[PDB]
Amino acid sequence: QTEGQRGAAEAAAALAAGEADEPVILEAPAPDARRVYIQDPAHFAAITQQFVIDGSTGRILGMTDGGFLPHPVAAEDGSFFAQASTVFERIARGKRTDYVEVFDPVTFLPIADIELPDAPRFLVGTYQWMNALTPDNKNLLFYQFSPAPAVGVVDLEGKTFDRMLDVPDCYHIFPASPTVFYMNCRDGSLARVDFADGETKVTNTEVFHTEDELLINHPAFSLRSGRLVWPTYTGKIFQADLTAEGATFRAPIEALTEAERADDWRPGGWQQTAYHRQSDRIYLLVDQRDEWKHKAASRFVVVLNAETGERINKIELGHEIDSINVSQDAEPLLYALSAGTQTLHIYDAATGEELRSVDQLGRGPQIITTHDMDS
Amino acid sequence: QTEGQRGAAEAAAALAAGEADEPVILEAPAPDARRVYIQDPAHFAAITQQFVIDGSTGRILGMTDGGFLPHPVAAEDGSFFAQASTVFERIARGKRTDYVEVFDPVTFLPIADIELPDAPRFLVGTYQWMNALTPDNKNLLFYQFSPAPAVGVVDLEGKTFDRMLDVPDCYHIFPASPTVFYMNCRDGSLARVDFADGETKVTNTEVFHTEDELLINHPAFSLRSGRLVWPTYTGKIFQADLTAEGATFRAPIEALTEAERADDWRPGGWQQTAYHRQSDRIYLLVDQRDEWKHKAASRFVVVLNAETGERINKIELGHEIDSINVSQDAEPLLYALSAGTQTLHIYDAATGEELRSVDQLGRGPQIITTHDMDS
Amino acid sequence: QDKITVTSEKPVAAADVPADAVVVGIEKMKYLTPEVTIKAGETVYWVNGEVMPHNVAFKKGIVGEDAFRGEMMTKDQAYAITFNEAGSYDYFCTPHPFMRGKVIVE
Amino acid sequence: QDKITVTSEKPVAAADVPADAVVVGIEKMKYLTPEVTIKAGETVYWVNGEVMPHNVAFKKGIVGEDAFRGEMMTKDQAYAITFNEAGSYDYFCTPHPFMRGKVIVE
Amino acid sequence: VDPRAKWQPQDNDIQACDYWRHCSIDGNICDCSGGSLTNCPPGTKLATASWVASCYNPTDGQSYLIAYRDCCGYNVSGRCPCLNTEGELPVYRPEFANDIIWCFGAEDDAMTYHCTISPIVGKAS
Amino acid sequence: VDPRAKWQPQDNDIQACDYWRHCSIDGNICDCSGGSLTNCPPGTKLATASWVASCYNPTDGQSYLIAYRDCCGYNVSGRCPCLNTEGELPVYRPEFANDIIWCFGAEDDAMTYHCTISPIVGKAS
Ligand SMILES: [Cu+2]
Ligand SMILES: [Cu+2]
Repeated sequence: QTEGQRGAAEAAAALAAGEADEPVILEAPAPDARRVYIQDPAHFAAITQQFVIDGSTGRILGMTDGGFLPHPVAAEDGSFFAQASTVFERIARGKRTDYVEVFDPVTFLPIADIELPDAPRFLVGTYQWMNALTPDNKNLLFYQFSPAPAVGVVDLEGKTFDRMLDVPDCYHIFPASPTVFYMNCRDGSLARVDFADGETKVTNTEVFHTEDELLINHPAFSLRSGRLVWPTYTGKIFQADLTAEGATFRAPIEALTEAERADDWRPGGWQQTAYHRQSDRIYLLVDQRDEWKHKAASRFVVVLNAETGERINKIELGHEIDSINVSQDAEPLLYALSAGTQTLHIYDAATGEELRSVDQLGRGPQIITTHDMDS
Repeated sequence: QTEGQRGAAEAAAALAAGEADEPVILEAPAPDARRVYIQDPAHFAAITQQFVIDGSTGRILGMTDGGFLPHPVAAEDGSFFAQASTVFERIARGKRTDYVEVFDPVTFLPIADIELPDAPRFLVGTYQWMNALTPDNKNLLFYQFSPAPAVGVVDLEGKTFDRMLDVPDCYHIFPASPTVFYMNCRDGSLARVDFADGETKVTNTEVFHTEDELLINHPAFSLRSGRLVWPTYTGKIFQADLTAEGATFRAPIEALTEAERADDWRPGGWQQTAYHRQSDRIYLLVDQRDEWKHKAASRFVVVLNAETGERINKIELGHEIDSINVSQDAEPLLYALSAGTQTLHIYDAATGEELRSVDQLGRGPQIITTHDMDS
Repeated sequence: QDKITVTSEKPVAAADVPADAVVVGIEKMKYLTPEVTIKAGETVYWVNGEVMPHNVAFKKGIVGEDAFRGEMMTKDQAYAITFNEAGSYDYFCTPHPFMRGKVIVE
Repeated sequence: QDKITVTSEKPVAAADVPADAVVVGIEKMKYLTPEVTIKAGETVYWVNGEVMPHNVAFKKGIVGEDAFRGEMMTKDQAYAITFNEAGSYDYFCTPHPFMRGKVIVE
Repeated sequence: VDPRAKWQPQDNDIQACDYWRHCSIDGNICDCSGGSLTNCPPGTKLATASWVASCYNPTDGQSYLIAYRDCCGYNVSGRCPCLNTEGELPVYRPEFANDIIWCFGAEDDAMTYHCTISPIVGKAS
Repeated sequence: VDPRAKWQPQDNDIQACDYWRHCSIDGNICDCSGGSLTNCPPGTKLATASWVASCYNPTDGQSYLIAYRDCCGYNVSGRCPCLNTEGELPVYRPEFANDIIWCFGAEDDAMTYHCTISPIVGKAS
């Protein structure tokens, strides 16, 4: 039975009985490990939308309006979800305003609207971890690109803008503790920034890759466990377990086989990396492509052991997909989103089969977000 | 030769010679009787776009950004074009702002941004004459629906909001002079409003139609000549020549033949009425449809004498079209726009053959506007 | 904030209207009794005789600084307002601006 | 508004640079001479040795209340700024924020 | 298939433009974006007023008036877009005109179109 | 046809995503909305900075660096959308990264993406 069918039967009955129609404003079910968010940059449109979906059934719970290239985030425990957005006085022109909003998780009502001084948001195609919430959910950290590298601290508890932290030529943010997060730098290393007690102290780990080794823009990461998974255009994967004390790299795992890498296999798409925390498994979007077609869609997902580097499965999507992620529950779902058809595809992580799809999601849906609350 | 082809050859040559590339901001050619504007309500999107096109060639000259269901207008002599728009504090929610903008006709720069007190714009699907500029181009008149019928006067010369005129239960605005315009009322008549000298005096012509005779939302009209052409769901057409002194109705012309009306022919679409001033000809969009499918698209246009009511031609579009209008130059062009494919089709008014199309115009382009400056 | 006092937010049943009260019927897209006049402290009941949803509404500044909007009524439902002050209160239908009437209170 | 005075808006040819002037080259994505110090009233010339477009820029409040952005330079082009006031002026590349240098004026 | 052919109502899929209560809906069906056939999606605001239309129900042969109240405060949903005009009247007869943005009465003054609900106001007949 | 197949440049249609100067364009081609291959459309603002890319020209066998400067101040054109990534680098290497909104230096601080122009900065070689 379909959604619109179940709805019809439901209403036909209410009608058979007395049961009048008393129009009201809904509330979304409680947040669970199966809820997923689909932000939609819409190919650089001045305004955009994000859809909140129940993954177990593919039913839309509600939506959220955002401005220009906004960044979504979701407190792993489900206490809420937010976004950093940008609006203008006259649609796309005039006085700019960057701000952060925090939404009640069931009413979707904006419980906080915090303006960011001097429009400091890095206006850029959206990559999962370019912004992040401290693990204690008391702050939101975003990046500024011009005039100089900087990280803005947004106090979610006191609903206000803290300050800007000056950082090195590094990008992305990966929290590890209430006052420590790491960034990937131009110099080949990671930066460790401690912003505790009103001040910032920066450190640099050792270089863990060469100028020939291109880390993609879409690294996976788990705020809960600290695991960072970062590929290169070839599928080579540097991991690291961020702690606070510092980053402990692991032995690089080639996600693809020399036989595959031998036959043009390469990772491609948008959000191509997924790390299932509770299981320590990794999912990477890949297909056979030219070396300079790294943003095209892919039709396959490779799953492998994050500790051994041994392949567990190679799922065949059946569609041109651009982004993926998985639910953190014990029987994870595999999210496969296509900006080309604005359709989300949902598969059983274990079997790799498609269970259901949800279409008509904006103009070019690209970012998937979930809550890691299961365990 | 194509547009992008001509461009390529052009650049290939500049390259052969020295000729470096000195990126600059363009200016649109001067306004002419062949320029056309394609507003795009985009099916109730919070922001929208309008495309400015040279009809003789189908080349886009530039664009304009507008907010929520804005209304476009264009001074017949081409001294400029404007719009009445609506924005919000947070994309689609919060403090509302209704305003009017006037754009230099060649630089497309906003030379005036006049706020309308108390968000008085009638938020509604856009119909050609629901707003209008006085013939002397010194004011812009728009309609307020709730809390009560009213017409707002926007002073374009002094760049400011004049006042609201209280009017009867009437809709649409059709200027006939600097201080007089007419509206179609609920009671079956037209209202004549004179707003000269700081005050408003309302009058009502005689009823010119019955409650069974449904005047469509898309009447044609010529500010220059005063001719108003209004059909009914059946194609019956009541005209009237507005003067200032008052409206002088003409003998109704059936746009369709009893044989056609006998075979379900009925007018259908959005902006289905076109009146070519200099020629006194009328164009009406029509097809065979159910009586309650008056908003679906049509595949034909009928042309007829505005004085005799005698058919001159019946053009076959070749496409599902929703809106039409013509250029007022002596050898008019027939504009046929399809919101379904966001494509504008251009035909020779005299032969009815398609000359060129222009696609990718927003999400649901619906309104066509031109300058009546030719003669 | 209120020169008026609304008894109930939700419309009442035509039947519960005290058969001795001031009644403004509504039908054919009109308030059947355009102008009605009462006394300060009395109560006017509006009764909709058709399915077409209708209500009573005031612009801002009429019944107080803030604009007021009664709830909607469908067939055989009523809505009541008690006017606590002498004055001339103009009103209209929310979705139907072409529907107006008044309440002169003395 | 200006503790500096820009001679020309458009970049000049490397050749026209007075062969006796203070010169900050640019290559491999860097200002080859990071920190340079002159005297109030002198003029610093920047010369780009590669194709990669580069320029000199200052945030607001550095070279005055309003932020300043020189024009871009491609291979073998130069741009000059005269510093009319003693001070320490930090600068960067517009599209390339990771490129910084300074001009200490005495 | 034929946009110009007569309405053929069903009562088996509320998310199909031809469901029977949508006989005069303009916009998007709230059920496809978090609301329901008769309720608004979280974060949006419920209009109290609107254009109506007598719509025939094939299941019971009856006819009821539907109050097409809008859910406002958001950008149009973009999901399940539909447009039907059974007995739809022109704008000087608003009660049956559906190009109008029926957001009147929604909380916090929301006037932006998001989607439309199809509740019954009662029997038309 | 094959989104995963190698770039095949042409120099016969500047409005086709495979025109040769677009080898690393992200967004929309300004020629399709009022501008030109090297100029911005009326009402929009010309960035002065941007991501570049060495692009091969089949007509002369040469290679030139293109400065993909954006035209800002308008909502995205929505016409002639394209995306190419020849030599495109990740974000910690901006000079070649094209997901960035290269509006820096445009008049009146316009930072919203409208379309991209493909002017030559000179010979890459
Ligand atoms: Cu009413
Ligand atoms: Cu630089």
